[PDB]
Amino acid sequence: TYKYVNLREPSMDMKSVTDRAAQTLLWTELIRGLGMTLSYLFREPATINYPFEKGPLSPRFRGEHALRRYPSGEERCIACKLCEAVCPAQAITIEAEPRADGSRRTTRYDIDMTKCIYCGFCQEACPVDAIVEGPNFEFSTETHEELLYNKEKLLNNGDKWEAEIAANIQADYLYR
Amino acid sequence: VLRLVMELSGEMVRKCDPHIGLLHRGTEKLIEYKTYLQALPYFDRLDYVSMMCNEQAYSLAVEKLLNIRPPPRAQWIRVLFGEITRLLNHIMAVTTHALDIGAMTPFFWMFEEREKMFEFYERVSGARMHAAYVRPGGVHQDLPLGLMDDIYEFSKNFSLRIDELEEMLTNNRIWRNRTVDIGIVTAEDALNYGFSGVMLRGSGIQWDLRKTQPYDVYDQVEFDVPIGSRGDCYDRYLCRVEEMRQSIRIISQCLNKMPPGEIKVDDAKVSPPKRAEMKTSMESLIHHFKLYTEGYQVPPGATYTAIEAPKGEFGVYLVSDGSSRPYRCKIKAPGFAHLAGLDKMSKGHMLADVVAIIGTQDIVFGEVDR
Amino acid sequence: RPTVRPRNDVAHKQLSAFGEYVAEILPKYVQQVQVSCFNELEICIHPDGVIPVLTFLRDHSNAQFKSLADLTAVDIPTRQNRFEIVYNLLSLRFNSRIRVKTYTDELTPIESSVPVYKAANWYEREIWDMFGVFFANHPDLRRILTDYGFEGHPFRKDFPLSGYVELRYDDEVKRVVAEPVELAQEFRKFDLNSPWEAFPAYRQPP
Amino acid sequence: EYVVAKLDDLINWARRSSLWPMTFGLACCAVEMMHMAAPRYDMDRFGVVFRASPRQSDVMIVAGTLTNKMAPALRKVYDQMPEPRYVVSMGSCANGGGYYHYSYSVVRGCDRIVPVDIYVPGCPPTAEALLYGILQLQKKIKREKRL
Amino acid sequence: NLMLALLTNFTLATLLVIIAFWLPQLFSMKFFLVAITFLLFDLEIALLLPLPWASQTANLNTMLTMALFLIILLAVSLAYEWTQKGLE
Amino acid sequence: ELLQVLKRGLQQVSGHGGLRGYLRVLFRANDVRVGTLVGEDKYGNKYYEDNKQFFGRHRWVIYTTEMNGKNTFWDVDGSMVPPEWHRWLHCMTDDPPTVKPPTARKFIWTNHKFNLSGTPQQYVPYSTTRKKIQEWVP
Amino acid sequence: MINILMLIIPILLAVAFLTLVERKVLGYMQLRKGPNVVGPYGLLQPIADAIKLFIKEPLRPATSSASMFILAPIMALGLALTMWIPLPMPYPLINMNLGVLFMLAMSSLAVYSILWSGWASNSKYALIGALRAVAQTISYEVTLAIILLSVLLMSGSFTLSTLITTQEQMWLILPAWPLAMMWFISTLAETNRAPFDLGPFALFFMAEYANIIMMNIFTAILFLGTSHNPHMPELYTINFTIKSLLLTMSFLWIRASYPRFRYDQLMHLLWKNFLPLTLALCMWHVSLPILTSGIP
Amino acid sequence: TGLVGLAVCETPHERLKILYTKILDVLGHIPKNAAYRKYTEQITNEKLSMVKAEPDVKKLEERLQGGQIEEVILQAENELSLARKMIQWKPWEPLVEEPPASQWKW
Amino acid sequence: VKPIFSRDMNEAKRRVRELYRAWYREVPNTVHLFQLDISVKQGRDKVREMFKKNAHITDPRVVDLLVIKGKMELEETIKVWKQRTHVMRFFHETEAPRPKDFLSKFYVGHD
Ligand SMILES: NC(=O)c1ccc[n+]([C@@H]2O[C@H](COP(=O)([O-])OP(=O)(O)OC[C@H]3O[C@@H](n4cnc5c(N)ncnc54)[C@H](OP(=O)(O)O)[C@@H]3O)[C@@H](O)[C@H]2O)c1
Ligand code: SF4
Ligand code: SF4
Ligand code: SF4
Repeated sequence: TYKYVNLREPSMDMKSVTDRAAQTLLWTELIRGLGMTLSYLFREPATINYPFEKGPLSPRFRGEHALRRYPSGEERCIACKLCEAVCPAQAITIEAEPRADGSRRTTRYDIDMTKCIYCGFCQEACPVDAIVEGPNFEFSTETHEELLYNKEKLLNNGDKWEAEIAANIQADYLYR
Repeated sequence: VLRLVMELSGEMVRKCDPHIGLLHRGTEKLIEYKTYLQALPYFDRLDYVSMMCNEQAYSLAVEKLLNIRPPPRAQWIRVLFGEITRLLNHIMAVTTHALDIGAMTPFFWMFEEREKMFEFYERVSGARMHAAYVRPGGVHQDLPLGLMDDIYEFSKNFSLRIDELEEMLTNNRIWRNRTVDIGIVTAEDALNYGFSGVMLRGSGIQWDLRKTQPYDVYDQVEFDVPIGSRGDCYDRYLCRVEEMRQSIRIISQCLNKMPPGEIKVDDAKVSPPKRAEMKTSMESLIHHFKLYTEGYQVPPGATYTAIEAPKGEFGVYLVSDGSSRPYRCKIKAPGFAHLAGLDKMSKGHMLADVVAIIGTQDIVFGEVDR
Repeated sequence: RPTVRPRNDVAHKQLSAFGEYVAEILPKYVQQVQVSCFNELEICIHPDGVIPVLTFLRDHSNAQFKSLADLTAVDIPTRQNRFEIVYNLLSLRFNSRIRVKTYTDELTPIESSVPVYKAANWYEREIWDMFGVFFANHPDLRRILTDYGFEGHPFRKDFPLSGYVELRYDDEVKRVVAEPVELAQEFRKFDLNSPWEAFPAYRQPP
Repeated sequence: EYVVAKLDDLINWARRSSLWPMTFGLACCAVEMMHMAAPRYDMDRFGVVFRASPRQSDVMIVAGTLTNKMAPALRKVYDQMPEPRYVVSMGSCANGGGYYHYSYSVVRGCDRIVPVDIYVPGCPPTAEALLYGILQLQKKIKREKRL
Repeated sequence: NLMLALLTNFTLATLLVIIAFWLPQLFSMKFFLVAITFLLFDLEIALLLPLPWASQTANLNTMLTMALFLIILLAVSLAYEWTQKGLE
Repeated sequence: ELLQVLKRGLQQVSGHGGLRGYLRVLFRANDVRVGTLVGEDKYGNKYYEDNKQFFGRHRWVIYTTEMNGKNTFWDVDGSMVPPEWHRWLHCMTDDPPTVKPPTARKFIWTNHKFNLSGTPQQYVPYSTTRKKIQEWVP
Repeated sequence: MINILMLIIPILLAVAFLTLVERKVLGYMQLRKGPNVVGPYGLLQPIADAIKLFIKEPLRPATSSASMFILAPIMALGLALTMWIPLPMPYPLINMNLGVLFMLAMSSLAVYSILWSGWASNSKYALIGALRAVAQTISYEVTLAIILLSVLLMSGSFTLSTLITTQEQMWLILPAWPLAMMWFISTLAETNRAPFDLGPFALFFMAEYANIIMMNIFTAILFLGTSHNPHMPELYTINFTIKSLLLTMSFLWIRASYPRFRYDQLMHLLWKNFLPLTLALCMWHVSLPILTSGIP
Repeated sequence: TGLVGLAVCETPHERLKILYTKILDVLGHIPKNAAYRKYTEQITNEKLSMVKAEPDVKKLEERLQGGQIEEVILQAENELSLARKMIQWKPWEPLVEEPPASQWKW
Repeated sequence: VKPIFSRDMNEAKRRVRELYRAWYREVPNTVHLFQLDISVKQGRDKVREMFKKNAHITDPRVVDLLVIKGKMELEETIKVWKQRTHVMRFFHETEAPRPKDFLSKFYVGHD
């Protein structure tokens, strides 16, 4: 398409030479460059202090994993190994056994945070919508053991975020 | 980050052999075991700056294997997000380059604007930076109603924001003092290194992939390619800013032309069907069960695709079996090409010039892997 | 077809002319097999002369390629000859992409592409790193992506993904970072391979 | 008796005021670490100063992926650090290899090289979540040297 | 007193060093040419130092020709620095 | 023009508290700002909004004094605030106690919990399988 | 004699409270918020940096050669604090027989502070970069002496008290128009890290930032003045501080706005270009008291 | 006027004519039965006729180059090196090398 | 012949001899320049045990590839390269190490 970066001799004779020499003799353009930051100082900065103010987000955002449940009790996860095979990090492990009598829903359910690159693939591959990614930021531990999620339990403890998840999924069915 | 073994005759460099590869993650052998849908987020996490420009090269490579065109709507999203990465990369091609020199303001001036850019990414996909958004089935998820009004709202204020850098950096004597006359290489020997993005494009040859080889609805969108004259660091910087001023033209034309329709490929042997669709009908859920876990069942054959990166190219070379696992591929990032140039670029230059060479070539260490 | 087909074949017959033109020279030294599919050309080359093939396409009156840019290699243990070094070439004046392949096992040294192409030496180091293919008459063959205390070649399908030396402890010794420890976490080997043949025409008779 | 308990908190307040981290550009995480400088989400001069320097810095953030080539390289940086040192493993790669992990080159855990006090789980570790890592570090400093 | 003023600054400077020290318990010859020219110019500065304090009683016409003379030769020494100084 | 800028600061200090109220928004809080407040949340959380100021900003909000058992006012992280993070805090337009109501299912926890941290009663890993059984008896 | 302690303790606080100014004023230039969490506006942070580095932070020397390394900060802090003594102000502490000669002398000896630090490290890796840092300071001191003399030859003797009296109606910026531009650049060479950049390590910060205020004040004597007023010391004290503070903003302006000039081209700005310019103006300033009567 | 590349745009005519006449003789030294000589000669003769007909016109440079005479001169400069390497190493004239093992399908 | 490699049978043996001298001279040099680590005498014993595992010699093709590799992993010290007593260390420091016996290995129970 061509645009050209080269100026091809801005100075020609007398008048065009002197002003190109004036900027190199003293400064001028450095004083003009000083004025750029000068007005930039006066205008209000966009700063957010975290313990009081919070930054912008979205209805669909992936953070720490938490598995959802039905409104009338019952664990929504059905045990498929579907999310296990899609997982590109292989962070999720699943071994399933029959629950007492009749029902067949999970036994072993570990999601590694040492692994997991956060895709929302396990959210997408799930037909029952068990793992739904909630707006999470707060996670800090002393050990790997405290960081990697155990057999559901702490994932089921996502009830504190499941109220937000139920609100966020209402913006998810028939996507946006 | 970089080791850089130096040979100095007094003060200036004689031999500059970059002993690099300190971030070889080992994607080569690792993708061999993963399926096509499983291998997707590796490409985003290859380069540190480009997100939607990555996967774009990978998805089209699978699309050239499957011989299946993405829907007409999804292709327009791909350009809208392909040009938004051309904004993201060319911000970092200026800011960290200036930060490596010693300039403090232009980094923080743009990163206010760049943080507003990840609001688009968060509203369109889960995570902030890397997204499993561009897929072999076109585009994973449609744009929400809020975003399309925000793109126009951002672009209106953007033209003044980018022009603030030109009255700050290009006009000043410092840049005409520092970056001028560092490694003026434009000959047939410069062509013997193969940079594609900038360098050859920035100075000398009028060749570009955007005009010559269309990817997803091209030539229909009006493009402007900046080509300089001298192969120095300053003219190779000017073209990047001239790319940025002549990039909103594409984004505005993306907003002008948007046909409503399909988001994924309607054929359910490539892309998983809708969530409301899979719960009721039978064939949808079985295909959902087999597009996940099991891969794609790809046609066998060796294919090479290269889509213009703001750094250079992503020369993905997928070799395929009958099985769902792609056996070996190589991502040909320009990191191998740019660091090879330092054998000629450093000839008769100071230690401070070397830092300016890396910045103008934009060697972000994530590039060098394959 | 509207969404099912990517592109109709129109330049396929035009690119097939290259499949004849280079083959019209007809060397047993160079040509062998010419494959053309999906707007792309693929040539495999006899090990004895690789440099004379690379001097061709460079310059030349009919087609001007010049850039012998990107350089890959294929690891496959099915054939009697193991490795397959693949050259990806691009033209700026002509605007076309052609492929150069090698068929030899190349555990025994192969001719270098350094005198023809300048950036080829950096890619040649990677092939010696990952695959272990030595290039004859090569200037500066140095390790890049491999570790300084690394044994073997990291890509070869003969050994596991985890390796032999990978885990690096600190523990008892004050300064020396450990190496001999070999254990890692279990990578789950997926046996997902679909019954029934995926595509017709690709089926080969036993 | 009362002065002894209150003076200990005053020394802990000095680290609660300001923390100087190491700028390791070894990741995609490092670009999110540059978003700590980006005005919208700031700990800059709230505690964080981007001057870094190998010797003067109190905190070192291990950004993302570490290879066996960088394993002896990052270890000697840790030895140059002063005695009150805190190591943040920001990113899933730093926690135990988010991706790769089973790969030959990538070191698993980071704790095999350098011990970690604060773990941040996020791949693209959102600047909102990154703000916790510094705030938790300030909260974790409670009591030092009783006798 | 000048002696009392100077010694107070140094004694407080020494005390600041002990605080950090005692309390806690648990090649290229091209640089040389620049350095030499510094010394040779400063001696011409040393001869040109008296000017504002000297020119009060002495005749101006006798001084004018001699005062400029040192600065002219100070430029001639810099004129020899233009005929290939080096890469520095 | 000059008089209106000084008068605006005086109205902000007089509105929120006074002599003791303004000091709580200066010493404990990073930035002092006055506007409309919802004032309906679990524990001692206020969560204010409606203020213009800048794009992607929803007032001071303010951290809770003694959320569950921390008993801290000087130092507090984002462990506080009940299910409202995806609401008026960042994502949604409607306020949690004003327009958009939280859905009841009797599965979600009634009392909000703070971060685990290095403190006792925190996160832990656990075994799942009953394993292969082996027994020997006389 | 109690006034000496009233010119070290508030001065050490001024170097400490610079940490607010050096990243909040610099912050608004870069659209970032500086100190805010630590204090009401971050006023508790400058004193908090002192508790961090002095008491708790331990030492790990490279070799520690008997006397050195624990002698270089004494030369750094000592020479920076002694520069405050000859300063004219409203009234000077122990006024020297000649003022500016003491000012140029203690600055030329302040080159040793970066010299002994290079000798402290046993490695060859550090001393090459250390000598390069000496070259940044040693070269600009040649011109610094010339531009000083041209101002003095216009009016007044070497005494700093006489320089206030000569500026009664108009500032010295107007007669010395190109010379005033030189003092904005030449002062930045002495470890200001704006045109070029290279326990006890913390003590160097307290000495290097002290010289920044020192050059701001010294420029406000040679070029600024406005009024004297011997009867009213109240009017001079307030008016002098505002003039010095405006020059402190310009020192932090160059640090944020402009990139490094390269070490080689630092010797192309000076020596090649500045030294012919400064001496030509020095030639002009010899003729000025002879052309028109101007002798103190 | 100057070209964008490092190669200097020098006003020289018949310079292209000398190099294109030189390469024709080199091709007629060793290979005669080979197709390499038979195919390259007819392209060069087609290009030489355009130079003789058009006197220093930009349209002559636009034919099969379109990047001025400087780019066309580089095509002739490496043509002599390519012809000499083809004459030294026998590949076009002789074909007798061994065939590959029977495997191609992935 | 095919394929060339570098040397033919007898010539390949003398290339190992030239390689042996270059590495024997570096082990006293890599104590003062590098680190003390273990010993100068013990470092020379590490050389002999390395060549014993490589000692087979059936074809010059295998021998020639060992020379190129031998001029790389043992070259990681001559031209001064960073290792920091972690890379180029061949001997196990933390090895148990296991023994081959039907009484020693069977007591621990492996495989
Ligand atoms: N080379 C030799 O000196 C030598 C020679 C022959 C035998 N040994 C044997 O080897 C051992 C060497 O150990 P070491 O001297 O190296 O150990 P050490 O450095 O004294 O460390 C012991 C740690 O345990 C804690 N501790 C011990 N008793 C405690 C108490 N009553 N209350 C609270 N904290 C307590 C201390 O913590 P606080 O500091 O916080 O209280 C201290 O950090 C000795 O036990 C000795 O029998 C040594
Ligand atoms: S999370 Fe969903 S896909 Fe995974 S096992 Fe449970 S129900 Fe199946
Ligand atoms: S987000 Fe991705 S990596 Fe994490 S558990 Fe889900 S599928 Fe696996
Ligand atoms: S955790 Fe994610 S963002 Fe961070 S380095 Fe790893 S792949 Fe990159």
